[PDB]
Amino acid sequence: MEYRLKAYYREGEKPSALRRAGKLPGVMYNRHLNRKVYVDLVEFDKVFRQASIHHVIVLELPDGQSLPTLVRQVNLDKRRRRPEHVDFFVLSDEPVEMYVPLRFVGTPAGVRAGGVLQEIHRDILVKVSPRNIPEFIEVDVSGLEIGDSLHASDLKLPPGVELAVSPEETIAAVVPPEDVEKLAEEAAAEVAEPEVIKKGKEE
Amino acid sequence: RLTAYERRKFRVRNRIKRTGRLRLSVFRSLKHIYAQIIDDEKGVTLVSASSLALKLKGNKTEVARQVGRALAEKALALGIKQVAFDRGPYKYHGRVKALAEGAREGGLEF
Amino acid sequence: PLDVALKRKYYEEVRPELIRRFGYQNVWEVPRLEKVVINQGLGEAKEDARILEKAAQELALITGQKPAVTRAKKSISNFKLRKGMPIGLRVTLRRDRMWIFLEKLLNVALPRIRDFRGLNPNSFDGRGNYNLGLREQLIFPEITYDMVDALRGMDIAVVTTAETDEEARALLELLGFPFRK
Amino acid sequence: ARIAGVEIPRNKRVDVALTYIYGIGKARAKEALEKTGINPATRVKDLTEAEVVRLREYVENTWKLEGELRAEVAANIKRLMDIGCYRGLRHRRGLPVRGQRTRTNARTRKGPRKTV
Amino acid sequence: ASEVRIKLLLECTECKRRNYATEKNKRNTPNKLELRKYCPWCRKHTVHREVKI
Amino acid sequence: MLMPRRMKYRKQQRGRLKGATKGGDYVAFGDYGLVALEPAWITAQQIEAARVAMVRHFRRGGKIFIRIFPDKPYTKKPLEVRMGKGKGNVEGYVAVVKPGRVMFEVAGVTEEQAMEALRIAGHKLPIKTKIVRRDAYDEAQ
Amino acid sequence: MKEGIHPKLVPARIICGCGNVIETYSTKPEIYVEVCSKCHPFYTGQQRFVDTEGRVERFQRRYGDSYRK
RNA sequence: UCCCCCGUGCCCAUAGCGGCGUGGAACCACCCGUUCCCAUUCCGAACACGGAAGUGAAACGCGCCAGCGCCGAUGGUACUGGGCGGGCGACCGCCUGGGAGAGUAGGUCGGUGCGGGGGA
RNA sequence: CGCCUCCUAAAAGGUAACGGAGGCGCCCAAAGGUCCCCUCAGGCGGGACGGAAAUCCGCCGGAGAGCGCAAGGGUAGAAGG
RNA sequence: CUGACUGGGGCCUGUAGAGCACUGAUAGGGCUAGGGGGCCCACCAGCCUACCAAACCCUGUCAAACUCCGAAGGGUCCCAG
Ligand SMILES: NC(=[NH2+])NCCC[C@H](N)C(=O)O
Ligand SMILES: [Mg+2]
Ligand SMILES: [Mg+2]
Ligand SMILES: [Mg+2]
Ligand SMILES: [Mg+2]
Ligand SMILES: [Mg+2]
Ligand SMILES: [Mg+2]
Ligand SMILES: [Mg+2]
Ligand SMILES: [Mg+2]
Ligand SMILES: [Mg+2]
Ligand SMILES: [Mg+2]
Ligand SMILES: [Mg+2]
Ligand SMILES: [Mg+2]
Ligand SMILES: [Mg+2]
Ligand SMILES: [Mg+2]
Ligand SMILES: [Mg+2]
Ligand SMILES: [Mg+2]
Ligand SMILES: [Mg+2]
Ligand SMILES: [Mg+2]
Ligand SMILES: [Mg+2]
Ligand SMILES: [Mg+2]
Ligand SMILES: [Mg+2]
Ligand SMILES: [Mg+2]
Ligand SMILES: [Mg+2]
Ligand SMILES: [Mg+2]
Ligand SMILES: [Mg+2]
Ligand SMILES: [Mg+2]
Ligand SMILES: [Mg+2]
Ligand SMILES: [Mg+2]
Ligand SMILES: [Mg+2]
Ligand SMILES: [Mg+2]
Ligand SMILES: [Mg+2]
Ligand SMILES: [Mg+2]
Ligand SMILES: [Mg+2]
Ligand SMILES: [Mg+2]
Ligand SMILES: [Mg+2]
Ligand SMILES: [Mg+2]
Ligand SMILES: [Mg+2]
Ligand SMILES: [Mg+2]
Ligand SMILES: [Mg+2]
Ligand SMILES: [Mg+2]
Ligand SMILES: [Mg+2]
Ligand SMILES: [Mg+2]
Ligand SMILES: [Mg+2]
Ligand SMILES: [Mg+2]
Ligand SMILES: [Mg+2]
Ligand SMILES: [Mg+2]
Ligand SMILES: [Mg+2]
Ligand SMILES: [Mg+2]
Ligand SMILES: [Mg+2]
Ligand SMILES: [Mg+2]
Ligand SMILES: [Mg+2]
Ligand SMILES: [Mg+2]
Ligand SMILES: [Mg+2]
Ligand SMILES: [Mg+2]
Ligand SMILES: [Mg+2]
Ligand SMILES: [Mg+2]
Ligand SMILES: [Mg+2]
Ligand SMILES: [Mg+2]
Ligand SMILES: [Mg+2]
Ligand SMILES: [Mg+2]
Ligand SMILES: [Mg+2]
Ligand SMILES: [Mg+2]
Ligand SMILES: [Mg+2]
Ligand SMILES: [Mg+2]
Ligand SMILES: [Mg+2]
Ligand SMILES: [Mg+2]
Ligand SMILES: [Mg+2]
Ligand SMILES: [Mg+2]
Ligand SMILES: [Mg+2]
Ligand SMILES: [Mg+2]
Ligand SMILES: [Mg+2]
Ligand SMILES: [Mg+2]
Ligand SMILES: [Mg+2]
Ligand SMILES: [Mg+2]
Ligand SMILES: [Mg+2]
Ligand SMILES: [Mg+2]
Ligand SMILES: [Mg+2]
Ligand SMILES: [Mg+2]
Ligand SMILES: [Zn+2]
Ligand SMILES: [Zn+2]
Repeated sequence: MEYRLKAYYREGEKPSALRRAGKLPGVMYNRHLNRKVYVDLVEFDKVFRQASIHHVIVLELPDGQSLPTLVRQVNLDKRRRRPEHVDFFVLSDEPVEMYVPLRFVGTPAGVRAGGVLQEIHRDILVKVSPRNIPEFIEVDVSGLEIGDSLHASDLKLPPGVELAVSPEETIAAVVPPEDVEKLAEEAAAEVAEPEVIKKGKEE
Repeated sequence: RLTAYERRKFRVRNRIKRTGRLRLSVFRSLKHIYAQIIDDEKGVTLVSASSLALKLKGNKTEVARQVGRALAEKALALGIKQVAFDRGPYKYHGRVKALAEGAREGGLEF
Repeated sequence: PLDVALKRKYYEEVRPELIRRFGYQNVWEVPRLEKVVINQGLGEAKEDARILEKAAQELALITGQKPAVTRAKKSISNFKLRKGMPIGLRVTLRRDRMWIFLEKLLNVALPRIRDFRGLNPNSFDGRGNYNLGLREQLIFPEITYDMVDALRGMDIAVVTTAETDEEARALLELLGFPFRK
Repeated sequence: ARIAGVEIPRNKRVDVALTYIYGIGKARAKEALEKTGINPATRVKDLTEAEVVRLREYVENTWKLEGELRAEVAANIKRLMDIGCYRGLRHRRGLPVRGQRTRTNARTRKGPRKTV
Repeated sequence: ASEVRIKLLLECTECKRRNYATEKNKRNTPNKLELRKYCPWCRKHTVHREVKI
Repeated sequence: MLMPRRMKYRKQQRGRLKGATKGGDYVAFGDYGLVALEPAWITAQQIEAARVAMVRHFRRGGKIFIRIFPDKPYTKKPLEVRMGKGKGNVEGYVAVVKPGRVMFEVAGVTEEQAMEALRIAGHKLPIKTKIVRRDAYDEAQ
Repeated sequence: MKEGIHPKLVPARIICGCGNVIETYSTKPEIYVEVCSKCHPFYTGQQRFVDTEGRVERFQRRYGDSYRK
C-alpha cells in the first residue's frame, strides 16, 4: 500500500528533548535536498511496522509539501531496543536500489520430512522505478528437501525490476531439525583441549 | 607493477636529488636526445637543449656531443656552472656519455 | 639473418594462410614466434656428478647455443636438494637459431621419436603458447650413439605472439607441427 | 636408433644381431638377409651403408615390430580380459594361462614365493 | 668471539707495529688475514697481516 | 561444548563490562530471540544448558541459533594457595555479554513453542533476559 | 653472442635413408639419419607400415557356412 | 595566453583495475640491422650502437563507461576533558564543552607547475 | 637475579606485581665499502623422467616473500637477489 | 618576569569507542578440493549422501600482546595574560 506520515521541521532542538516529548528525530535527503526533520514516535511506529523500508511512505510536511520517501536507515538504541533516529530517502523519478519483500509460496518437501525452512533473505536488493515497486516477489520453495537451497539466480522477477545482488547469493535453505536423539551423542562427545599457537623458536 | 625501467629511473634520480645540485636530465629517444637543467626545489627548468630543437645532423653520438656543448654555452650565460648528471634510466655510455662529455667541454662542472 | 627454409616458409606460405583464416587488419597482429626456451631439469646431477657439462656440451651441439645453469630456489629434503645447487640447463633460442632448431626439430627429431604418433594437441598454454617434453637426446641429428653416455630429455617451450590457443594451433600446425588430434 | 629403432650390436654377425629386435628371431634373420642378398655372417660394423638401409627397408615394411607388436599383444590380452573369458581371467589374476598345474610351481607367472 | 672465532691483531708489514685488533673465523678463514690499512707510523696505507693476539 | 579450537594466547586479562552490547543487538536469523538485560561472563556450561533446554522442549523440530561464543579463557588458582606465584590455570571459557545482546534465536516452531523454550533457557543463565520477536526494525538493520 | 663458448653453426647436409636431403644449419656439416618427415609413416598419410587390417577379427574368419539353415 | 605531443615535477587512488574507442603529419614507440662502442651466469629479450622500409598490433598518450577498487557528507549515536548525581555491587544517569567508527545520500575513469617541439 | 622484543602502560616520555608471552651470552673475510644490474611469496594453465613442492614457459599477483637468529618497527622508488 | 595556570597557533600520539582490511578466534548457510559411509565395482572408472570438512563467499560476531579507522584529552615549541 501507500502509507502517509506527518513530518515536521527542526532546527536546533536537542534530540534528547524531542525524544523526551515522544518525537523521533530524523533526516530527509537525496542529491538535491537535506533537511532535519522529526516525526511522532507512536505515529511513526504504527506506520513503520507495516511499511518498513519496503513500501513507500509519503511525508506530509508543515509547508504543505508532500514527499514520497523510502525509509533508508533506522538507528536503534542498542540497550533499550528502540528507534532513536530515522533516515527518509526522498524518491526521484530515476530508478532506485531498494529491498522488495520475498514471499515464500508452498510448503517444502523437506519441511514435510521434519525439516525447517531457513528464510535467509526475507527481502532482496533491487533497482526499480519508484512508480514500479512490486508488493512482493513470490518464490516457490515446495521442491526443497533437507538440505536443498535457493539462490537469487532463481528469482522470477516482475517487469521493470533488476536484481542488485549477486545471483549466487543464498535466499532460502531447508535444514535438519533439532533432535533430542542427538543429545546423548553430543553429551558423551569428548572434545580435546584447545591448542595454543606455537610462538618463537617453535612454530 | 613498476617496470625495471621505472625502478632504474627512480633509483638513479633519488640519489641525484639527495645531493641538492641542479640536475642535468637527459632523455634519449630512438631518434633524438634532449637535456634540461632543473631546479627541483622550485620544480622549474632553467635551460634546455636538444637535437630536435637545434635540427641537428646524422650520427647520434656526435649529435649528442653537440647537444651538450649547446647546453653548456646557454647554461654559463645564466650563471650555471656546477650540476649533477642525471643518466636516469640509461647506462653512462654512448649517446648519453657523449652528451655529458659535450657538456663538460663547455665548462659545465661535474 | 640467414636464409633458412622454415623461416622462408613462415613468410611465404604461413602468414598468408593465417591472414586469410582470421582476417587480421594489421600486419603486426598476425601470430609469429617470439622464442623457444629449452630446459633440462637434470637434478640427477645435483650432488652425484655435477659434471652435467656433458649435457651442456650436448645442448650446445643441438642448438648452437651454450645453455645456462639453473640453481635450486629453496632447499628440499625429500629431493635431497640444497638451496643454490645446480639442477639443470635453460637455453633461450630466438631469431635464426630458433628457426634453425625448429627446422631440424620438425624434419628430423620428432620423426626419430620412439613409436611417434604426433604432438599432443591439448598441450597449449591457454594463451597461445605450446610445450612438449622429450624422453631422450639421441632424437636430435647431432647427438650420435657414440658420444652419448646417459638418457637425458628436455622441456621445450614454444612462445608465440598469438593471444589465443586457436590462433597458435593454426600457426604451429601450418609450420609443420604434426598433431595427432 | 638404427634398425629398427633398436641400436643392434656391432661386433656380431647380422643374423645374430637382428635377433636383438622385438619380433625377429633366428627364423626371420635368415629371411631378411636372403631377401636382400646380404652375407648373413657379416658383422654389423662391416655393413656397407647401402646394405644397411637395404636391410632396414625390408625389415620395417614386412613385419610388425617393437611398439606396434607390443601394443597388439597387449590389445589381445586386453580384449580377452574385457570379454571376460577364462583365459582373460587367468590374465586378470596373473595366474598361468595354458592349463598348467598351480598347486606347485607356476613361479614364472606368480613371482617369487610369498610367505604366510 | 669463541674458540673458532678468535680475536687477532693486524700488524703493519713494513714497520712491524700492531695497529688494529679484529676477529675472524679460523675454520672459515684458516689463512692469515692480509689487509690494507692505514699505518699511522708509516703515515700511508700498508699491507697488515694477522698476528696472534 | 563450545570453546576455541586454537588460540594465540592461553590467558586473557579480565577487562571491564561497561556499555551496551557492541553489536548483535537485532534479530538476524530466527523468529524469536533471547536478549541479555545485564552484563556477565556467560560460561560455556551455561550456554550448553540453555541450548539443551530448548532442544528438549522442542523434542523434534525447530532450529536454534547460538549467537554468542565463549572464547575468553577463565582462570582460577588451585585451591588453598596464597597470592603470587603466577596466574591461575584456565578452568573454563566464557562469552562476554552486555545489555542488548541477542544470545539465542529460534526458528521453525510455533510462537507458543518459542516463548516457552526461550523462557526455560533464560532460567539457566546468570542474568535477566527478554524475549523478542523479529521486527521491521530488525529487518532494516 | 659471447665469444669462444658457442659451437659454430655452419651450413649442413642431412641425408635421410629415403634419399631426402635437407639444406639446413648445424654444428656438423653432413649428417645421416634413418628417418625423416618425408618418409615417416605418421607423416606420409595413413601409410600403415604393415597392419592395414580393418577389423580384422572377429568375423573375417567365415570358415565357413557349412552349418545348416 | 588556446589545443596536441615529449621531458620533468607537485598533490598522493576522486589519480587504480576492467571494458570499449581513438592517435602516427609531428613526437614517442615498436621497428630495420648487429659492422663499430657496449652487452647476455644462455639469448641484441634486456643493456648498447648504427639506422629509417613498415606499424600504431604491443607499449604509451587521449576519450568514454561506475562492475570492482578509491573517496564520502548531513543527521543521529558511541566515547569523552571538565562539572554533578545514583547503585551493596557488576555497573547506570544529568549538565557543559569536544565528538567518532560503521552505515546512508552522494563523489570519482584525475588535477596542476615548469621547460621543449608542433598546430592555429 | 644482567641484556633484548611485545603486551600490561590509562594515544608524549616514564611506570609495578613470584602479571601475560618469547629471545640473547652469538655470528659474518662477506653477511663489510662502493659501483652497476635485477625483483618477491602465492594462484591458475602448459612441460620427459618429476612428485603438494626440484628446473622451464605464459598470465594474474604492492607486497602477504626476503632481510643469519626472538619480537617489534622498518623496507622493492630496497634494507631483498 | 622568565613561574604554576590560562588564550591562540602549529607539530607529535594509537588509548576510549569502533572495526574486521592484516594476525588469530568464530555460529550458521552457500559453494566446494580431501576424507567417512552407501549403490556399483577391480578391469579403472561411475553415481549417491540429513557425515566430518580445507579454501573461497554470504550473514553474524570476538581479541592486552589484531587494526582499514579513531576521538575526548595529553605532550611540546612560539606569541600573549
Ligand atoms: N565529557 C563527558 N560528559 N563525559 C561523560 C562520561 C560518561 C559518564 N559517566 C556518563 O555516562 O554520564
Ligand atoms: Mg514502542
Ligand atoms: Mg630463532
Ligand atoms: Mg611483421
Ligand atoms: Mg590445453
Ligand atoms: Mg602467446
Ligand atoms: Mg641422432
Ligand atoms: Mg628378438
Ligand atoms: Mg596341461
Ligand atoms: Mg590346472
Ligand atoms: Mg584484572
Ligand atoms: Mg563466572
Ligand atoms: Mg578469573
Ligand atoms: Mg598471581
Ligand atoms: Mg587466576
Ligand atoms: Mg567455567
Ligand atoms: Mg554482548
Ligand atoms: Mg534469570
Ligand atoms: Mg552491521
Ligand atoms: Mg663484445
Ligand atoms: Mg669484444
Ligand atoms: Mg607526459
Ligand atoms: Mg611545483
Ligand atoms: Mg568492464
Ligand atoms: Mg589504448
Ligand atoms: Mg610514423
Ligand atoms: Mg602513415
Ligand atoms: Mg661483433
Ligand atoms: Mg665499422
Ligand atoms: Mg635487437
Ligand atoms: Mg633498446
Ligand atoms: Mg631502417
Ligand atoms: Mg594500439
Ligand atoms: Mg588505431
Ligand atoms: Mg617506455
Ligand atoms: Mg560520469
Ligand atoms: Mg583519507
Ligand atoms: Mg563512512
Ligand atoms: Mg557527525
Ligand atoms: Mg567524568
Ligand atoms: Mg565501584
Ligand atoms: Mg556530552
Ligand atoms: Mg556539545
Ligand atoms: Mg572514535
Ligand atoms: Mg564518519
Ligand atoms: Mg576511477
Ligand atoms: Mg603530469
Ligand atoms: Mg605546456
Ligand atoms: Mg609550446
Ligand atoms: Mg609503555
Ligand atoms: Mg605503551
Ligand atoms: Mg606511552
Ligand atoms: Mg626523557
Ligand atoms: Mg620470582
Ligand atoms: Mg630464558
Ligand atoms: Mg660478494
Ligand atoms: Mg610463480
Ligand atoms: Mg603447474
Ligand atoms: Mg609428469
Ligand atoms: Mg611442477
Ligand atoms: Mg616480511
Ligand atoms: Mg610576565
Ligand atoms: Mg618557560
Ligand atoms: Mg596554553
Ligand atoms: Mg575496546
Ligand atoms: Mg578478522
Ligand atoms: Mg563486513
Ligand atoms: Mg574489548
Ligand atoms: Mg573489540
Ligand atoms: Mg594493547
Ligand atoms: Mg585496541
Ligand atoms: Mg569501505
Ligand atoms: Mg576514514
Ligand atoms: Mg590533539
Ligand atoms: Mg599517556
Ligand atoms: Mg595541549
Ligand atoms: Mg605540564
Ligand atoms: Mg598545543
Ligand atoms: Mg608573558
Ligand atoms: Zn707501519
Ligand atoms: Zn626420409
